[PDB]
Amino acid sequence: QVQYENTLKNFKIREQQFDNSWCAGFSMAALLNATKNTDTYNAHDIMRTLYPEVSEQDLPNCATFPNQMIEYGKSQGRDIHYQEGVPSYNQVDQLTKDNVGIMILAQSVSQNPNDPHLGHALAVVGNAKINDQEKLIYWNPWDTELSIQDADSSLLHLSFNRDYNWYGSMIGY
Amino acid sequence: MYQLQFINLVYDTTKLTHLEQTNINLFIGNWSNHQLQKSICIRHGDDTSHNQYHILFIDTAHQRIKFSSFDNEEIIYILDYDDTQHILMQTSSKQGIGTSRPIVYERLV
Ligand SMILES: [Cl-]
Ligand SMILES: [Cl-]
Ligand SMILES: [Cl-]
Repeated sequence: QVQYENTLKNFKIREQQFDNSWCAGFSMAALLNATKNTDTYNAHDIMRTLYPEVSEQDLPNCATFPNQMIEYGKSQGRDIHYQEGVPSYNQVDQLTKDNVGIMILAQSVSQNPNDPHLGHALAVVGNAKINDQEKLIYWNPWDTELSIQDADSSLLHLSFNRDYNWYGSMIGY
Repeated sequence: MYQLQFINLVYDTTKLTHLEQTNINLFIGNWSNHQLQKSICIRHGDDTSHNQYHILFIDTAHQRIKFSSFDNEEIIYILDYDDTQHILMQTSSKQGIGTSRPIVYERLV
């Protein structure tokens, strides 16, 4: 049972990530649609904006770099900054009440040095107290629903039984 | 009509443990996804095959293999075993942050 829930005002899941590497476009689009109170951002268009030269055929395989996350943000009137680690429960609480969007940067949990890391971006939605414990609420673009994270943990248990480490965030959307 | 992707995995069984070979073999066969209208044909090819992919990692603990094609070394394919009639295929960009949803493929016959 939920004792307290604090989410971004106008956040709504509107599209879902399938066979492309556009998780940062999905996350930025959802955060910007939330803070700007619109439905006019979408993953495809953002990735197209980031990769003007790339053929339609090859666009699905384009991924996103940190500098693009910050510069795209700037073009939309947002001052984005990187923060290492997981944000605290109180920091998320303030940012969410202040209508400021947080993008999660996550990396797959690697078995040994030869096992390549996979990168994935997600959107923070807010925070909650559930059964007396502090939680962060997040949206994985692979999914059509929200997820719950122990605020004291950087280990994300994503759908399809995939674990990722939340290593840092881009704050300011 | 569906789109068909051939995946000719090139590797030398003499160099793999029995468990590594068992894991790769989980994925060999023909598989389909109705939503994408796309099918994949996974075989153990050889050095004169077309559509060659090489193995990057075999994860016996999680029943998962990662591999990539010489045609585009910037995309990593990740296959995960789901059950007897299904596998999951995911792609991830080698540079930058971006990894697809695992896509479910069901065994063709
Ligand atoms: Cl790596
Ligand atoms: Cl052995
Ligand atoms: Cl051939």
